[PDB]
Amino acid sequence: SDTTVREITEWLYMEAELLDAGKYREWLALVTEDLSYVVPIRVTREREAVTDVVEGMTHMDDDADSMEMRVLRLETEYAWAEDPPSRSRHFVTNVRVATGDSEDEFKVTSNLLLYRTRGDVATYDVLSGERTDVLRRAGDSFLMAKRVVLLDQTTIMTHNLALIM
Amino acid sequence: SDTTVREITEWLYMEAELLDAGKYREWLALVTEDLSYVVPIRVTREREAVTDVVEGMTHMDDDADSMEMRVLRLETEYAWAEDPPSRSRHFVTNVRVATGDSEDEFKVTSNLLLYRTRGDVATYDVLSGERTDVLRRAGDSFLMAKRVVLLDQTTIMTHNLALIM
Amino acid sequence: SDTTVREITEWLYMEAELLDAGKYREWLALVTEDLSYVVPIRVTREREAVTDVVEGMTHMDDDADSMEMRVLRLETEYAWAEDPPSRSRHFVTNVRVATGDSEDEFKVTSNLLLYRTRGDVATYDVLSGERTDVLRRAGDSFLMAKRVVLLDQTTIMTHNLALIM
Amino acid sequence: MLSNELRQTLQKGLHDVNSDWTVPAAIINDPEVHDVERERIFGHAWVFLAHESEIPERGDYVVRYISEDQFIVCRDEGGEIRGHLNACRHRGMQVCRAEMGNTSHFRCPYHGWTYSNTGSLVGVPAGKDAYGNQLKKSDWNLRPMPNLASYKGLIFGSLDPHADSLEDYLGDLKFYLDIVLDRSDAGLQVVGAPQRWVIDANWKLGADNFVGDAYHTMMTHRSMVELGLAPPDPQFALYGEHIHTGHGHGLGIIGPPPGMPLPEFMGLPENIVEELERRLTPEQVEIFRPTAFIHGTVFPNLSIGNFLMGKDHLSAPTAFLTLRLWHPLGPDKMEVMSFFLVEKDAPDWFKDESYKSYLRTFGISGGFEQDDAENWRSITRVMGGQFAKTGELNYQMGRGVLEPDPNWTGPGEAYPLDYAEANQRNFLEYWMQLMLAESP
Amino acid sequence: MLSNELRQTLQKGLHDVNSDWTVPAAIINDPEVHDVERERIFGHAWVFLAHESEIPERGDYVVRYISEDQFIVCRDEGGEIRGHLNACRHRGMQVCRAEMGNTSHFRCPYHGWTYSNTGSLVGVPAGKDAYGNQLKKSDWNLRPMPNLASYKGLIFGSLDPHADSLEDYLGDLKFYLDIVLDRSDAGLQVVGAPQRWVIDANWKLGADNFVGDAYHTMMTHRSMVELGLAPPDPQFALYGEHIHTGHGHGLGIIGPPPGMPLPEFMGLPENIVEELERRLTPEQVEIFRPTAFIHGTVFPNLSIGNFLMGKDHLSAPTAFLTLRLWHPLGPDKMEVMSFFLVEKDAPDWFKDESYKSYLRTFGISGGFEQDDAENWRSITRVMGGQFAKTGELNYQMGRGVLEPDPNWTGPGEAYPLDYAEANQRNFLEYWMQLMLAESP
Amino acid sequence: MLSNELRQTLQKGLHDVNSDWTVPAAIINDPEVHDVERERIFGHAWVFLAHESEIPERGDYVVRYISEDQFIVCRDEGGEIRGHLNACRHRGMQVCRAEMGNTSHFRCPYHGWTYSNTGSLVGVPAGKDAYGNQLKKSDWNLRPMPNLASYKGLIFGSLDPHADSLEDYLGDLKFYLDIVLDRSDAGLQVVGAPQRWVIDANWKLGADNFVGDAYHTMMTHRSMVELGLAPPDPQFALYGEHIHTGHGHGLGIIGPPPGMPLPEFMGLPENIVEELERRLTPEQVEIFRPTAFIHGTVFPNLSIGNFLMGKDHLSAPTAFLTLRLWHPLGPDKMEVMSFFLVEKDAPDWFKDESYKSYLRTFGISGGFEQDDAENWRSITRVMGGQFAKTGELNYQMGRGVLEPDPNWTGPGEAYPLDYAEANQRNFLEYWMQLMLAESP
Ligand SMILES: c1ccc2[nH]ccc2c1
Ligand SMILES: c1ccc2[nH]ccc2c1
Ligand SMILES: c1ccc2[nH]ccc2c1
Ligand code: FES
Ligand code: FES
Ligand code: FES
Ligand SMILES: [Fe+3]
Ligand SMILES: [Fe+3]
Ligand SMILES: [Fe+3]
Repeated sequence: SDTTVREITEWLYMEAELLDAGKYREWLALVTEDLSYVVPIRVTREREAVTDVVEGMTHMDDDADSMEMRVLRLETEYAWAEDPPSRSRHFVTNVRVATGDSEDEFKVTSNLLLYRTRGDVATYDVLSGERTDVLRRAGDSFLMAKRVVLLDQTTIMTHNLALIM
Repeated sequence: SDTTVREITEWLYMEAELLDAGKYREWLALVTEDLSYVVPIRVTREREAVTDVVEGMTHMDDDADSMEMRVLRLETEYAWAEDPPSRSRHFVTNVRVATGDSEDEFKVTSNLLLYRTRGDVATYDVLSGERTDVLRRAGDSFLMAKRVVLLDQTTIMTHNLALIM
Repeated sequence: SDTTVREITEWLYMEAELLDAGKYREWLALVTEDLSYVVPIRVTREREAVTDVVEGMTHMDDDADSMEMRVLRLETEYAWAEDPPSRSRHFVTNVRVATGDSEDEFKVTSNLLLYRTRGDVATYDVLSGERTDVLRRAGDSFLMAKRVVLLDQTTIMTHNLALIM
Repeated sequence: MLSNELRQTLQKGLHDVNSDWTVPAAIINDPEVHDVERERIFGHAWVFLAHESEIPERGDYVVRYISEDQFIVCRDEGGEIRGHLNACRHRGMQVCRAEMGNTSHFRCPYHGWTYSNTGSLVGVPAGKDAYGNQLKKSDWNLRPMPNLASYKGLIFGSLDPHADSLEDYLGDLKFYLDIVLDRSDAGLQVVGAPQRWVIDANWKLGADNFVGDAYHTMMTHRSMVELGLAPPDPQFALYGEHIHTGHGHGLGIIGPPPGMPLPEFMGLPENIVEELERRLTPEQVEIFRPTAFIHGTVFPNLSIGNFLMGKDHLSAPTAFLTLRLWHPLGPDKMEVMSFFLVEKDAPDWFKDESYKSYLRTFGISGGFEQDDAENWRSITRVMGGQFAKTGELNYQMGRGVLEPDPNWTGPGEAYPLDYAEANQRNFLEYWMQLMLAESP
Repeated sequence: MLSNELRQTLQKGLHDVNSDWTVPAAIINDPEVHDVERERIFGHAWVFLAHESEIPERGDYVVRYISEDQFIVCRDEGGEIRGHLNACRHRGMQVCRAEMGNTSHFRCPYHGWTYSNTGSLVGVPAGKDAYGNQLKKSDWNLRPMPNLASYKGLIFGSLDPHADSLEDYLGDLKFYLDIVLDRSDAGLQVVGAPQRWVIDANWKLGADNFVGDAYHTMMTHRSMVELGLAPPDPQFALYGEHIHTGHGHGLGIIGPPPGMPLPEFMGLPENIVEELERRLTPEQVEIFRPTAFIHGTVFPNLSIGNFLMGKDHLSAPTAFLTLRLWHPLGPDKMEVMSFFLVEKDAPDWFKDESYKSYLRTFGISGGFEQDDAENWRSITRVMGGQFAKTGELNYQMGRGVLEPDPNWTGPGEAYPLDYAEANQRNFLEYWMQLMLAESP
Repeated sequence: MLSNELRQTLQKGLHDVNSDWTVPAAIINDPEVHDVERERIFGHAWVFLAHESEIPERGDYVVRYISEDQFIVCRDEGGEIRGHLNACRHRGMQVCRAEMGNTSHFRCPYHGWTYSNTGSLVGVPAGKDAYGNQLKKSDWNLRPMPNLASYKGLIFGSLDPHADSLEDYLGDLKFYLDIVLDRSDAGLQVVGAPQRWVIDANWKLGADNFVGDAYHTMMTHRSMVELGLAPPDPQFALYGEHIHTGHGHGLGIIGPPPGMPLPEFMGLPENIVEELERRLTPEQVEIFRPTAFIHGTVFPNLSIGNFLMGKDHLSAPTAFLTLRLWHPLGPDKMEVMSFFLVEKDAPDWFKDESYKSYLRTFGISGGFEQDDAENWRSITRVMGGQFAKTGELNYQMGRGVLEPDPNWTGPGEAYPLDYAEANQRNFLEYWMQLMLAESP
């Protein structure tokens, strides 16, 4: 690819920079009208078994309307889960860019280490996962058509998933 | 930018490589005579409120003389806080290079996850923050004019800030 | 180097992608018949003292035959230490590529943060280290001649080293 | 070991729960309360484990808990429901280290003792060589969960062998469980797997929330009231009912205002309201005809939620069922295990629409439940200091106004509105009764 | 609930602290000592919370602690200082989840109970609808901190309502607090916010360090002796004074050698030494004329540091004030909350220079304090095994040499040098007296 | 402090360990058991610390533990072995913060008290200035490890001054320790440093494994049976011997089948079997001639492993010695400290080959031990709930078949196979005896 790597990689850093800054509405300018943002459930199974990932159920399964509600909720001044806001850092590493099912689409895989902290108590949360995105072209930048955050946990180590990954 | 990205990015990895290797004196050859290395204090406030960051007070606010004292201290053989030295890893991720206020200056933003360990006990510390640098040109490499390590914590989860970030 | 950076970097991400996916046999197609995969032991010593790293003893010291045994063990259906498999994430950051002792060899240094989780319990393990590799050229890709995983711990914070780093 | 100070404050509370209508705050975040609660409440009461539709065929198992105790809940090769303790008889290793699956046998990794999913030890490696056939297998089978029973799908378990049968324990609540579980011929189904996550909040706070807290909808879920996903009328719960039973149980039913027209029954598919009209008592159907929210807890830590709610700010509401465990991890920690159930014979369109109403409102990432988890986790924080544990929780809503409903057509003590805390007081009363009980 | 073994070793210690001049080592890292300490020391003593200059205008609040108890410390709309407990009266939720701010009201997120910053419950949602006006608000206001009082700016708090007034509790120390707090007309100010961080060390070790440990300057802060930031003369503390009061307090004053000339007063601005000459007792001014370091603790866990020190290896020393809390998180954990105070009317140049002397020497990243935190955290580690808790801490400095100063012009028991540990022994004596006290 | 419930279940177990041949399961993961165990077992028994070859020259030290207590184990400048407590006499700071090294003196960082590696305090900064020479140094030396003794290299330590000499404590086991430690003139050597890592498993489970668990080789190490690194014959242990002593010790010897030819002695170098033939009792050599696996524990938490095993699936087996500590960190945590020893005078080729047989099989990344760590860590998990602690561990192997060997030529109670659990039962019996002991 090259230079599309430089451009997708810097998109993923700008997306993270918006998310850790609390600018969710500005983040929503990314994403596509047919967005699919899903966070699968995982369960401990043996190596033999076909798969780890639960089918039919999810931690978060948004389209663009439902994702717009999620941001709409946070723009209200009664979003207690985040109204003294979290301190998050999205650590986007291991970026792997590869061509898409169509032209101008790219399957963009990253490793995420989300670091979450909540107000003055001396504890922190760490979510580790792998996002598998589909970045469409839109103008001289990209738009997110789909994301699958597959976390490295079965029992999730945060009290809620109020942060976008 | 390009290629200036490749050069600032590998600067930031070499800087980290010097810091995790204990070579603080060698690190001080970077930094500028008008250096400003600051680590702001943060408090939980609501989304509404203007800002998170405390004004007037800091965790660390060094210029070049004060920073030279900090390295001078560690070159002595009675720097107990680090004389059986820590094991640190500076995880520099999400590097975003952008043009400066002047020519030959660049605003260099990275995400840091500092991992700290101290001698045989089965515990570790993790500092997570975002450094906002200003890298000047000096010859065929760069020199650091300013850094602002803004950590994702209000109550700091380490017993002291004896490591440079 | 350049472009060899883009290629070694994406090698290290693909290697990680194979390791977190449990494809250890496929990973063994990398590595070289004179492979040396070593994980040194560390002890707290003072700054003065010559070195941190224990000589003569190791946490893991494989050549290609011994490494093939390690993958062979996991391909059997009685590898209890991993047979309900771990969830791991290999966070490869701070990649520094530099020319080798020979031609077509490169000394490839990365920072690793291994995140490990084991089945339903609400606890996680984190290994932090620095790998110093030697990547040989083989065709239009690379092969791993040697690795030294030097972890930032003296007392290791996992119950066993059943995961390749 | 109840200490002298805890006994005294439990007794003072048992007095105040019916007279002052408050409860001692020391009961939320105490290491001492928690350890006593391990035996007194969770060591006797009927705790939920799995739903029968999680394990349909032979061999299917799930690994579930009563407090720290890990139990394989499975359907053995003879077809029956079993609840084995997940600890080998030899040296006490986990015979099963997955959380879900399907297996005929359970081979223990340590020495090799193979168990059927039936429970009985079938094979000991080196029978002649080591033991010389002198090992009697029948005496070394996976400890059966002392008391095991299901109610219309719901597999409850109890650690006390001399405890009331599960049917007696649920008692008059069975009437209300039925309107939620017994609506269709094919039964309810658990879709996929529960969401399992860790809140840093004492379990009783979530359990307290579902028994009868509709009052909170307006402040904590104010964000959702603004988006049109929660009832905008500040007196929406007043069109409701406040029922409770003995054994600490209790629920709350809310329907729509007299004018506001909402489909009869929660808008459930044409094909299942036909089945519910004949499957449920003629009275039960009339209670369910207008209802739009049903929220309750089946004592210890299982809560039911049957809410008519929207999947986003632009969609009409559709109904969803959710069962959830407030699993106690410590004094200031729980693990939510939130299930989502739907009628088997319901159309795929409704199965899909009902699941998106659950997801976007309740569960780990819900717009409703994420604010609930922030409130509970903060109550627990502050309720962990000594000056705070001195104070008291106020449950005085309705004092000198709560008149039992003469017109109510179902069992238990009902009140003719949903702004009440008589459910939560009764829940804590049984909590306290079981706490002090020197003899079960 | 003060076990038999702990009572005995506390009594044996109370005997040894004045006779052998040692203290039992079991008092540093014990889970049992800690829990008893929660009630005995922190449940009665006067703990520091905020400085009045942190909350100047109406509405301004800070959230501060006595042990695990979280208290809003604020200036209500009437102008007065309030210390509310940060737990709602309804279900005990955090009414405020920031650590600092300015608000007129405190709306509780759970159900909506709005409180004034005054304390009194002003609004209950659904007053008529839920409670039917039968809710009396006046009885459900934010629990006032039992005892609340300020001393020359310092807002102290106590959990015991039958305890000595703050003025009586400080007692004869007030004389020395004055030379630090009462120097100027406009008062002292806390700049910005405290540094808050977590050391893995028992709190008493930092508290022990400030009461009278100038002796340590030379080995632990040897790094700084080599750079010229610490006094190079091995007997620098000998030109000093070792004062203590009852109630465990105590301090230590060091000035420069007879020859060595240092500006009168710590070199404080011309305009504030003019104000300090008239504001303080003619005797107090003469004690402060030569001084260069004042280090003490106001019993439980508040420590004062007034040190004349340099901002780096090339700058002349400038004075700084610091108040710090050694907040107890557990047996082997504390949270330092280190404040920096400067006179309001001091020039901006001195305000900036004084702040950089603090930063580079004390606080989280200081060259001095970072070594202090390493020593405390390592004492705690090893003092956590059984064979170690058997031993004893040695406080024998001056045994058969300490003669009280006949020439000292201030209250309390003074000694004519700063190489002594009579301050630290008295600190632990009061610690032990409070520990055993069956009745306060 | 044994509580009433724990005393009763310990007594019930002491009864069952010889009669029913079971043991109460409550002894694996209890916070109460663990605290009692701290004094009763580790506060009295003889715990291993270091090997004399880790500290060959003068000044060499290692930092080792008895439970939470940190001890410098070193060779002072006079040549002798010292075991100092690693806590200063002044304020109890770590006088040494490395884990290994070589130093003549130990300067404490806090105040400066310098100690010789000999133990005695040699220098107190400000002797005249602070203390006025009134400080007697001799009374303030690093507390000597109450009881310190070595056995043929093995530096054991004990916290009880009135306890049996290390020689008497080992008792009849000395006979078997010899065949492992006393084989060559120059002695055994610890190579490099131990692997130190954290398993989340109670320590007794590893200790229980080595005393006499060869039975497990086949299921848990089945992976290794398939690769040809473990004995393929399901009755390979039957050609073995099940020895134990008093004081809880015990081991297990396995040799090859009558047909299968393996080199005499473990294939040890020509030059060391010559030295072992004359160094050991003529009987001892005959026990060692056929042996291929020796596995045992020296009571508390030290385990020996002398296994003839391959470095990979394509190499012929070579012998390796390993000592390992199961250091107790908490009820459900231990820290393995696994050493690897080899004869000093053994050829480099064998030193290298022996080390690779250890690495690839046992230790942190071994193909064998990594499965052992998974089994122990899972037993501990499930053995941490109340219904599980109610059950019992089964130790019934051989009940009504175990006949002591009349033909055995070594001390202690031997059985003529290795498929037995009479070692493990005796290990737990001594464990329980020490537990109940009101007087040592
Ligand atoms: C809507 C209405 C009332 C309720 N009680 C508990 C949850 C819930 C949702
Ligand atoms: C300088 C001199 C003496 C001291 N005592 C405590 C801190 C401090 C600094
Ligand atoms: C091989 C044979 C028997 C054993 N007992 C313990 C470890 C071990 C290895
Ligand atoms: S503990 Fe299960 S077979 Fe041994
Ligand atoms: S908990 Fe504060 S309003 Fe109910
Ligand atoms: S504590 Fe060691 S010198 Fe003071
Ligand atoms: Fe809610
Ligand atoms: Fe100091
Ligand atoms: Fe084994």
